[PDB]
Amino acid sequence: KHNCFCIQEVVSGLRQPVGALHSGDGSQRLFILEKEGYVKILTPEGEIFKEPYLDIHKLVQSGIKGGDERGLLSLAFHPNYKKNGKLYVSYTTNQHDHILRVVEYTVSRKNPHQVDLRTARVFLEVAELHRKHLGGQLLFGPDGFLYIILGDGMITLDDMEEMDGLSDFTGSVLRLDVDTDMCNVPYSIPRSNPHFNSTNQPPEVFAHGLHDPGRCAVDRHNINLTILCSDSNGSSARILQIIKGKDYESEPSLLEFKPLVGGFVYRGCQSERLYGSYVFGDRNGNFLTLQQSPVTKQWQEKPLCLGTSGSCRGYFSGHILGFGEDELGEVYILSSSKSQTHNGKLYKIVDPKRPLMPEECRATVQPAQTLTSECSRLCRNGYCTPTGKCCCSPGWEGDFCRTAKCEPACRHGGVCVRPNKCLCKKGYLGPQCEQVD
Ligand SMILES: O=S(=O)(O)OC[C@H]1O[C@@](COS(=O)(=O)O)(O[C@H]2O[C@H](COS(=O)(=O)O)[C@@H](OS(=O)(=O)O)[C@H](OS(=O)(=O)O)[C@H]2OS(=O)(=O)O)[C@@H](OS(=O)(=O)O)[C@@H]1OS(=O)(=O)O
Ligand SMILES: O=S(=O)(O)OC[C@H]1O[C@@](COS(=O)(=O)O)(O[C@H]2O[C@H](COS(=O)(=O)O)[C@@H](OS(=O)(=O)O)[C@H](OS(=O)(=O)O)[C@H]2OS(=O)(=O)O)[C@@H](OS(=O)(=O)O)[C@@H]1OS(=O)(=O)O
Ligand SMILES: [Ca+2]
Repeated sequence: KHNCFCIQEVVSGLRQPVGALHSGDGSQRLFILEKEGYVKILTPEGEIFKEPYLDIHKLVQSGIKGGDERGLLSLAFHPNYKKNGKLYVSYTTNQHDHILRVVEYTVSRKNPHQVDLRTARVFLEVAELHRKHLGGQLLFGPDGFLYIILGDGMITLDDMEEMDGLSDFTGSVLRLDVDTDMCNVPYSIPRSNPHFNSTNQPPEVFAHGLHDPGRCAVDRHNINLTILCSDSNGSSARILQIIKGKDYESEPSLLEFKPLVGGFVYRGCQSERLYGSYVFGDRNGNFLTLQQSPVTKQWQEKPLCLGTSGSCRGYFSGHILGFGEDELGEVYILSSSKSQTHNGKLYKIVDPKRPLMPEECRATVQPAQTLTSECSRLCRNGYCTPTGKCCCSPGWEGDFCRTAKCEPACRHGGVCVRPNKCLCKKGYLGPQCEQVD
């Protein structure tokens, strides 16, 4: 047993952590998601900032029982967050049982370590009848589009035919183009989408037929895009390769051998031998590798063992709640135990055959800077699209929505100050300064 990997505790004191990811800005911050509705920052020196990066625990409806999937579900940073400060979160909230929101946020202009809560911009609201099979994973592909993985919500045919106003998004991989200059809608539909300009099915839907998906593995590489998801109907533990336009109802898995939390594609630097592997794990820490045959394109699973090497250990506390990836590509376990309140932990996966810092893995921290995009500076009245288009609130216009509109116009030298509000010169009265005193 010389081929094993091992697990290194990085931080503890977390409250039900569900995942972790970086923001791609060079700062090597790791953002840890906590189920009740928090996002904490872990610095590359290993400190957790006191102030959460994002606190939406009052907006978030979370569940005390473990099988209750309600809470904060996923987070994705825009590929160009370093310049536009855009991020996307999915979470459950109250309004029949609850609503699954996908919302855009922008980091604050003054503080690169805190989101501006005022910049919430709702993209989707998906009705939910039950508290399982939710999904919620947000991710960006090499194409630059935003993918959204939704489970079936345990919604039956009778539930949907009877109750109108159910979203029809449940059970689907949605693909959005968030880089729009259009102001009438929060996102535009990619033309590559299979139901683009098609009245029969929602244009957002990229694929469907998902039931209870885990965290899906996303490969970056060099042809197109590969997304592998675990799914368990309810036992029925299958793994699916996501392709455009496919219906995965009664679809076999890539594997017959053999519930899984999810998986990841290792693109880190610390392990050479693991580079490019698809890895999936269950809640108890049993891990497997998926290898595709270049010849047949069939998939095969092999076990991946953990073993102790010094303080890099072959075991960890509690159950795996989620996975993480840092800006260097290394991967993490998020686990929690019952016990006290904050018994959640962040662990790193380590290849003990290799140094912790091989020469080629060195990378200089570029500390996070405040936004400098022209839009964020000057877009006073309205919101900025991820492209930098300043979208005016009603009653405003100009390149950055600085000039208010007055219809009819202010008279006698009056100034249009706010929408349809005229500041009159002394001696002139009325809503447009039209009456002479
Ligand atoms: O089936 S699983 O192995 O994936 O387990 C997940 C289910 O755990 C439940 C019910 O499990 S059961 O009692 O064994 O039928 O939650 C409650 O029980 C488990 C028992 O764990 S065990 O390893 O499956 O035996 C508790 O976990 S444990 O800490 O005792 O290991 C649950 O706590 S938790 O899942 O760790 O958060 C316990 O709930 S509670 O935290 O004590 O309140 C179901 O989850 S629950 O209903 O949300 O509590 C899960 O099954 S479900 O069908 O998805 O509901
Ligand atoms: O321990 S549980 O079996 O309760 O697992 C927790 C989830 O089970 C529900 C519904 O899930 S399901 O039945 O698997 O589809 O509760 C259901 O199970 C118990 C039976 O207890 S038992 O010992 O596990 O058999 C019922 O309680 S009882 O009245 O039979 O004593 C539940 O009734 S109720 O839903 O609480 O009203 C029964 O629901 S049902 O027969 O399917 O309608 C869920 O409980 S609930 O949602 O709180 O009502 C649990 O899922 S949860 O949504 O995460 O809470
Ligand atoms: Ca999930």
